[PDB]
Amino acid sequence: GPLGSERIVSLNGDITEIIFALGMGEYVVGVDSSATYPPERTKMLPNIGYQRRLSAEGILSLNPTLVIGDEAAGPPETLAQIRAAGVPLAITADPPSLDAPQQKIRFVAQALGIPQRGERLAAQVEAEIAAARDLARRITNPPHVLFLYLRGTDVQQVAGRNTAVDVMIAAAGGINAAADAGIVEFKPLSPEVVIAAQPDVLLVLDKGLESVGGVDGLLKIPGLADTPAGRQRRIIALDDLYLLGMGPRTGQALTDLTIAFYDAAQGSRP
Ligand code: HEM
Ligand code: HEM
Ligand SMILES: [Zn+2]
Ligand SMILES: [Zn+2]
Ligand SMILES: [Zn+2]
Ligand SMILES: [Zn+2]
Repeated sequence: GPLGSERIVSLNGDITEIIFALGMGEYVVGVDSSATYPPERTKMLPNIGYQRRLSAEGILSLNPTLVIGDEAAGPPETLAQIRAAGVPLAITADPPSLDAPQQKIRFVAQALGIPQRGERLAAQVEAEIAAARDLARRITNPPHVLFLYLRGTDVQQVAGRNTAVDVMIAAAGGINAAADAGIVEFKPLSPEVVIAAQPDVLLVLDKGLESVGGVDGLLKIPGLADTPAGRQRRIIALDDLYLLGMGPRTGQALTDLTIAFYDAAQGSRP
């Protein structure tokens, strides 16, 4: 008979999104800084710190019955205090792979004792990813795409291979132009990178684009105005959790990218 009441502290924005997508959001009592979806619900919840800089006291003072996160959660010394306090904790992998959404969904569903709801969500996410990949197969002339991580004019980084964004670009039928500059993971933007990449599409984050003054500011960054992207103002700005979370909205984000890439394939050059 007896029913306990679950008090979940979720350590990562993408895990939080998945708890809410499974229908269990009312049991979440604490979230990290990156947990911006669904924004109306997560803005109301106590903050336990950023996912990689978690407060042990911020988590434990919420008296959780369960703490759940994935490999981005840290530091290790905070996880260790959770264990030493005797609070149930589980952590899952989060590889840069189109299999990560399904794996994280099954992980959360099992912890919450709803494996059937989890199979239903994973099957839908996989169907949405399938549909975007089918649209991406229409691209026979794939555009060169450069992802820029921006944090004002001071910080300008490009993402190469072994990143979630690299996986998203390729599955949406685009070419990650950071390979042409040799880039693995995150590396600084440079005159040399821009010459070698000459992207057709500039892919950025919402906040990043705001932090440089919008499209007008971005194209004041040396070299960018004169790329094929810069010339046609072909800038795609997406929310960070949406583009890079590898969560339930992965198929929706792939569809937005591939639609944009298809247009660039037709219109960027000559
Ligand atoms: C692609 C993955 C990443 C995303 C989505 C991301 C996102 C963010 C966001 C949303 C902020 C706060 C808003 C702002 O800066 O205006 C931020 C700040 C920051 N990011 Fe990142 N970032 C990423 C990767 C990195 C990496 C790899 C580093 C370090 C090597 C880094 C270092 C920082 C620092 C130092 C701040 C400023 C913290 C503060 O001022 O309080 N970021 N980032
Ligand atoms: C969905 C993807 C991501 C989102 C939404 C996100 C969000 C944010 C936010 C809001 C901050 C500011 C936190 C603060 O200043 O206290 C931040 C900082 C940071 N992020 Fe991320 N992040 C993401 C992925 C990543 C990745 C992939 C890395 C590294 C590979 C990374 C490493 C960092 C680092 C080093 C900071 C500076 C804060 C610290 O050192 O504790 N993040 N992120
Ligand atoms: Zn339980
Ligand atoms: Zn994650
Ligand atoms: Zn190339
Ligand atoms: Zn859409």
